[PDB]
Amino acid sequence: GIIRDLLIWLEGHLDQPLSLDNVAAKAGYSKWHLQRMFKDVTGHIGYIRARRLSKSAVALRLTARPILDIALQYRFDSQQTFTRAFKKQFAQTPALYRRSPEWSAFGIRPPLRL
DNA sequence: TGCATCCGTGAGTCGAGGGTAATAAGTTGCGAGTGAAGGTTTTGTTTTGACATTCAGTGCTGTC
Repeated sequence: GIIRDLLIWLEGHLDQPLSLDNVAAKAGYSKWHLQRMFKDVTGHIGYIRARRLSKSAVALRLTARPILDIALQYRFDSQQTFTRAFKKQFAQTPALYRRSPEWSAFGIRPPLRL
């Protein structure tokens, strides 16, 4: 029942509030108990990383800002830490992703509309 | 003691519109130097064996 409210706030707050699990522990419950409370609902929450990589991927293709704002806008640690997450997930360079004139759904994790 | 032959000064602030013209040899080599161009070079930038580490994904256990 209760932690429905985490789902689309996370659609809205992968932004300027740097939310970690202890910042996600501000949703009422503990660090370890929110995990399995999210697990049997969804199957897959720390999804957040995907939204961070999905949520950064609105900035590559659909806004004209270059790459250095992107690795620090949507709450990743660094430009290699971004591309470490990028290459584990999308298996590309984002300089080889946005510059390419074609773009399809290989690595971009969907948001949970459960 | 003149005789002239040159030297060197004539106030002070603003406004004023814009400005130059005479004349003239060619032909010939050859050297030093502005470009375009050979893209390769020194320096900006991309991923993988892995481990101390933070951490999130597994179930567990414990309480009120």
